[PDB]
Amino acid sequence: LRPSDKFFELLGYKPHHVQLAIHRSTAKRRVACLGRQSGKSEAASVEAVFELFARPGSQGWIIAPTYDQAEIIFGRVVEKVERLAEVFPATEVQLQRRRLRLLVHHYDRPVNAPGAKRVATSEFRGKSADRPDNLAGATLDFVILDEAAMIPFSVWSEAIEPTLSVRDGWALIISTPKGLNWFYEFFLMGWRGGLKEGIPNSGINQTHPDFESFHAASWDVWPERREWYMERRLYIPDLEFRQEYGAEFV
Repeated sequence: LRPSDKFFELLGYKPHHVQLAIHRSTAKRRVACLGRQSGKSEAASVEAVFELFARPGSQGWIIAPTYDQAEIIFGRVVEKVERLAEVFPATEVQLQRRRLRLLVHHYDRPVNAPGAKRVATSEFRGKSADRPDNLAGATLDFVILDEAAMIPFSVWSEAIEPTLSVRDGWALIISTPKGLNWFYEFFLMGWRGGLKEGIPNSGINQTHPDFESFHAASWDVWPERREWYMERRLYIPDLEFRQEYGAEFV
């Protein structure tokens, strides 16, 4: 199952075309190469909230290059989780902000009723690629990689991938591109939108069935902001413009 329109209305969430494309995908590896202001954080956070409530017991991580970057999405998951638990009487939220750890306990009846027994607990943690030591494994049903192109591949291949494969969990791998590194390879394994400027080997690339890839420049999400973006090229180095806004692999 995936999050529905009904679930989006519970969240007060109105996704755009790109976000929606991501939510409708069932690929176990989703790779999103998007420009700034694409809505990446929200769509990621919405995915985490769903798992926690719809798959009681599920365990997931969000990891970013730094604890400060991870705190963004984690914070949005907290708001949504705590608010949403109001319409799920048989849940109770527990938070440890300092450890970036969020617990959703599920009960065999409404929490405010006598005799309430704790059946399952869902867990969500924030993690940092620059704190490898705190990446002691856990059995993950899901994981979000934020600014993935700036996370060393080793963190994926050694600390994340293997645990996912255990419970056959999914990964949402998001970034603005940072040249032709591992993130670009992964993007290409899922790219089915044919030839496109900014994406080398597109249109002749192979794809893996478990991979689905999404692409959007900032001005694709915000067309009315295109001119502004373009006029920033006057004081933004060209390569920074092509990547952060144009979402180009360079």
